Amino acid sequence: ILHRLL
Amino acid sequence: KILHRLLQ
Amino acid sequence: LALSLTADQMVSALLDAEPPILYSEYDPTRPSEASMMGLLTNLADRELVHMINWAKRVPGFVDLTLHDQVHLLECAWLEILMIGLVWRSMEHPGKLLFAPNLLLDRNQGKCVGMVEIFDMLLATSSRFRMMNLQGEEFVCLKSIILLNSGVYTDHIHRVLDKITDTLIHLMAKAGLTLQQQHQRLAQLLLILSHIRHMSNKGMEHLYSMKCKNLYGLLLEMLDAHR
Amino acid sequence: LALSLTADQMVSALLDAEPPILYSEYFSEASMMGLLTNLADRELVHMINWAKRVPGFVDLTLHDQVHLLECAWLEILMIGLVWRSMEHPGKLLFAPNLLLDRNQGKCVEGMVEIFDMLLATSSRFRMMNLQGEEFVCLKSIILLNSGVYTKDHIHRVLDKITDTLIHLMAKAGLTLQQQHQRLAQLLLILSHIRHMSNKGMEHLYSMKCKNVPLYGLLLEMLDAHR
Repeated sequence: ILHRLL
Repeated sequence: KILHRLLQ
Repeated sequence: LALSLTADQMVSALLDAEPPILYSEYDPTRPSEASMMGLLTNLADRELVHMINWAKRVPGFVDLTLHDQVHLLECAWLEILMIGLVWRSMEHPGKLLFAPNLLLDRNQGKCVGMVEIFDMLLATSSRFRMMNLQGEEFVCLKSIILLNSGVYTDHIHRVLDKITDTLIHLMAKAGLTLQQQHQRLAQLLLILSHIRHMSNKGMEHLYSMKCKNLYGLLLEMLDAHR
Repeated sequence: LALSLTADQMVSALLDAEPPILYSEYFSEASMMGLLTNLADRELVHMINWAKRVPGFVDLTLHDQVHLLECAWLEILMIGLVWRSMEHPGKLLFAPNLLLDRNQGKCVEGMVEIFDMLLATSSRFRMMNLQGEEFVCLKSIILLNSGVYTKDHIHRVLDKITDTLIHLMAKAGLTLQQQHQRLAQLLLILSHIRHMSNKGMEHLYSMKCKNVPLYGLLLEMLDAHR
């Protein structure tokens, strides 16, 4: 998710 | 306690 | 890129980067441990989204690989939420301003063993208030956190060096002697060691709140620390 | 009393206060843990004596002394360990007859992560060319600073040590920009050291929950971090 948003 | 005694 | 910024420009880019202050869904009719933590975790989860977009705008950050960006944020996320919290609470002696509609004193922390983290946060807010921390210095410290917390765990170091140059430049401009710039510089960076301590404690407290019944991003960031 | 000292006399009082390097008794999980806890229990007795000789420390009340030492003790053992290991890259020098590599850290579960972080710190000190004079200044800073937020005198003495650090950096020829940059780099490492001490405290308490036996000084110091 963090990966995604970044 | 022990600590108390070493600090004096 | 970030290396060719001047002190004023570093300060302008950081002040302009700042995320909004968010409101909680605090219903002051509605009386709980589950709901209080629910209000705080809902807030933190919305703040995590703005933090991710704030981190992108910190000079130097987007020059990192995805992996590393992910890493630095995994280490730093609670520390950054905590210093943001402590900073908005500066002018409320004895209180934490979770949001403009959610101002809690330490008795309301008993509702959850969260009172130990509360007091720590209160005493950091007091520390900031004694030293009369400035908005410009605060945004430097928050960027130092993001960049430093996970670094040990090169380009990053050059950028950290520039932010130190900026801090010293804020302090020369504020009328401080050479001797006083360096002392203030030490005291400001010594607080970050206390911030790191409160983040390790808060992590432990969070983990055991889940392991005895959280969201997506928040649970994810929590699990990063094992 | 402390405050009347010049930067040169601060350095000499600190260098002279240094504890001696202790030997281990002359590997499974429990035999290794036994060696390290016995060693750590003995080094604790000398740390209490080094503390009494740190200028400004004897001026504090007894319970304040106790508070500082209970907050700071594992960070202080860690930074001494880190300093002795500087010239053995790859390895941790626990005692001169007990130099361990990364791979031996696996004989204890949960230890490998703590080993790696200690190795990264020593590696970082090595690449900053940390000198013995700066090291003694950092060790003192950790004792005065780690528990100060859980006073004006303590802050006055930390201000004294910062001046001592800058005085050391100016004696070594570094420019003004390099001096504040270097001061920053050194204090930011204290925040990693606080982080290691927190992973280390948890690790020790769960070791206590299994059964290496923990008694005496070492047990008391660990219990102090509830």
